[PDB]
Amino acid sequence: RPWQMKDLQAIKQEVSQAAPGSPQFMQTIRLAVQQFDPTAKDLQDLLQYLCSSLVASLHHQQLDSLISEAETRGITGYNPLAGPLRVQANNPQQQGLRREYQQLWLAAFAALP
Amino acid sequence: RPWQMKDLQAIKQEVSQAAPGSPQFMQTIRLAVQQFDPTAKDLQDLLQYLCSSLVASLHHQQLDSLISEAETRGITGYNPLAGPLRVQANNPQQQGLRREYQQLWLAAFAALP
Amino acid sequence: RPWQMKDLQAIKQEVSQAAPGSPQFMQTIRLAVQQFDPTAKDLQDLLQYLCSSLVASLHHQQLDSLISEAETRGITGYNPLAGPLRVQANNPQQQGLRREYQQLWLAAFAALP
Repeated sequence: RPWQMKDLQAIKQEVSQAAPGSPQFMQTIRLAVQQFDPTAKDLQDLLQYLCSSLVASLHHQQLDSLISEAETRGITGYNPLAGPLRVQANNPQQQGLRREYQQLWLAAFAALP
Repeated sequence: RPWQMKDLQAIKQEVSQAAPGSPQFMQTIRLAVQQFDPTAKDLQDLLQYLCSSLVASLHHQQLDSLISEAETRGITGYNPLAGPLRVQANNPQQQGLRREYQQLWLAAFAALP
Repeated sequence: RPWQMKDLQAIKQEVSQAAPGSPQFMQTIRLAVQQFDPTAKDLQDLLQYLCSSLVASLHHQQLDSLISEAETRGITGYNPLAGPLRVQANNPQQQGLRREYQQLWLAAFAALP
């Protein structure tokens, strides 16, 4: 049951004033993601929806660095021989992957300033 | 039948102006808690959405003290050999613990100002 | 079809300007009660939601007076061998008791001033 249009518009409107990485932005986005459990595809939809392309690029760089760090350290069930981290997360049989991807996404978003 | 994004958005918006623990906030939060019948996990999510980390920490300490006294006295449904009240309240077959957790939560949050 | 968050939040939204006993307050309360046909549980929830604790206490004094008067006089389907009207209105198969309780509720609210 991925978010429809109205859910995403409520999400966008509530955070009009707050700048990326602010506590309010992070709070609301954390609620949304932890309520809907969206795969990487849908998180990309949301990120391209809310902020500009510059913020998306910054987030992508930060998320790539975080993926490298937390994948060399180790992940509970990351089998990197069966596809990249993004693809495994989007599989609906890899709940752990979805959870870790969501946490990495949120950390990268919070790590702008 | 857990709450959805719209319910949380309405709960936060209706009480944006008021202060934590004000009679208005207490009315709305008590109604939500008594209506949706949530466990500890959902209550933690709601608190993270509503108030900042400072208010979250203060409520955490106050609720720790309240749960401390309550379950140190001894409660009808609490069996300390299975886990902390935060975990028993998350099992849907322990509604007594869930209601006690809800009431300790609301009282603790009301005791802030 | 017991009311959710949205219904009660509306009710309080349009019962915010007026004061208890005023024509608007009673209009809205009577409409809601006549529509959802709520028992004593939901009625007490609605009252705790709407007004301060002082007004709720006053209303309950008036309601106890009305209920005592009616039980002395006699109710069509009230059988005191099982429990008070207070508890007889929670059973879904006692529509008469529930509607009588709703009417005493509305009267006691209308007679506050």
